[PDB]
Amino acid sequence: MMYKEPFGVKVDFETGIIEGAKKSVRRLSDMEGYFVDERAWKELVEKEDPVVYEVYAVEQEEKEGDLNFATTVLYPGKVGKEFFFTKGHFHAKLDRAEVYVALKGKGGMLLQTPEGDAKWISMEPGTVVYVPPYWAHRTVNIGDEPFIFLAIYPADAGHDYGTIAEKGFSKIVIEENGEVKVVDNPRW
Amino acid sequence: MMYKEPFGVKVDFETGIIEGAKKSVRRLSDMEGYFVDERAWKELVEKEDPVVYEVYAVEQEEKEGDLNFATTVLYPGKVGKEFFFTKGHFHAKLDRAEVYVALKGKGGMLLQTPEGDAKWISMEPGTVVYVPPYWAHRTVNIGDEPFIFLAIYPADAGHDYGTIAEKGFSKIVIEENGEVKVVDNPRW
Ligand SMILES: O=C(NO)[C@@H](O)[C@H](O)[C@H](O)COP(=O)(O)O
Ligand SMILES: O=C(NO)[C@@H](O)[C@H](O)[C@H](O)COP(=O)(O)O
Ligand SMILES: [Zn+2]
Ligand SMILES: [Zn+2]
Repeated sequence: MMYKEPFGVKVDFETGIIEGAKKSVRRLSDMEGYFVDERAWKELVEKEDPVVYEVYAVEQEEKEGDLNFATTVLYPGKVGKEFFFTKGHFHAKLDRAEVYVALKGKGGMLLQTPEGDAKWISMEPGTVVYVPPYWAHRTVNIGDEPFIFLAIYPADAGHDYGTIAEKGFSKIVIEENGEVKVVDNPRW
Repeated sequence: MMYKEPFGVKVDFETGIIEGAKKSVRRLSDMEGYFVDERAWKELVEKEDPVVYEVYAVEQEEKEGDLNFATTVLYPGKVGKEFFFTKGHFHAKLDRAEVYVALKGKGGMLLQTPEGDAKWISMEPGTVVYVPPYWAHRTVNIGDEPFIFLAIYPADAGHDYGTIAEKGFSKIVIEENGEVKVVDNPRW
């Protein structure tokens, strides 16, 4: 039988750039219906339309046992009080776990179950996050520099964005009274 | 609707230590039949018996789609001309892939197919190695300081050490004339 070729790729923990990877870019305009403050979103899109995050994904065929890996560069910023975040998703195969290795910056992960059980995990360089089966996950940049991390996930996990896209997470991550706060989403 | 708890753990990139992890120690005396120079192995065991490597593992139950992670501290040394290495294994579920992230030191990975064809991947801090389905894998420390890396692998992958314990890899990594060389294993 044919065996796939092993490879190494150098990843600058300062940039998150992977050569040979599929690069995807999310601007604020790619994120309509995601942030609580809709008027703040609209204004920011018209003034700047900032890049919220970039992903460098090295992806295999959707086979059991195989592994994908991707870095994310999550840029600093706010939409009103709400910190820049990733869209967030469940996996297409719900019971697929994931491992995150925080590389640069200050951020965290919001995770929630299909029942809306909600978890916040602080992330700083060296933080490894176990994302268990069934937990949807969004990363958040709570600092003023790029938040960079590596994600390793089953090649057959898939990305399920729909239910998060309409309903969001049960918690939001805001700056209020000079504090980073994880509070109940009002639109939830 | 029981779900497992998400968590974050600090991995120290300088030392490899994961506080709370399952720590494993492998001494040279636990590696009979692994190095070409058996007399050199015997002597180094009788006089010192160094730790060759340590593993800090965060493991889940053996379920499909779940993920384990572990750091290895592979200490610097030689047995005769042959650099210290990990025992090396195939996965019990052969088609399970793996992703390594090099954190500190100077090393590399020896990989081989069930047919004994071998590959070498140099690893320096920042190197991410994709270990494809079906490839056995051994890491080697080619420098004078600890070689430290993080591995992420399917939780149902398992470890099979059998044929490697008997026959090793078809290639060896040695120092010869002040130079690191990947050469054919004379035993093969
Ligand atoms: O969790 C991952 N992979 O499965 C990550 O690689 C995410 O896919 C990545 O950070 C981008 O975020 P969204 O996919 O939520 O837009
Ligand atoms: O590949 C891994 N996990 O599957 C690694 O975590 C290895 O198990 C670890 O580096 C120790 O090497 P041996 O298992 O060959 O002694
Ligand atoms: Zn995911
Ligand atoms: Zn392995």
